[PDB]
Amino acid sequence: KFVIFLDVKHFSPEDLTVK
Repeated sequence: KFVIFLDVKHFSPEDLTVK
């Protein structure tokens, strides 16, 4: 939630970020 657009790197298995 809150924010999930600001991402880095070109390879991150994480996508279910919600905290």
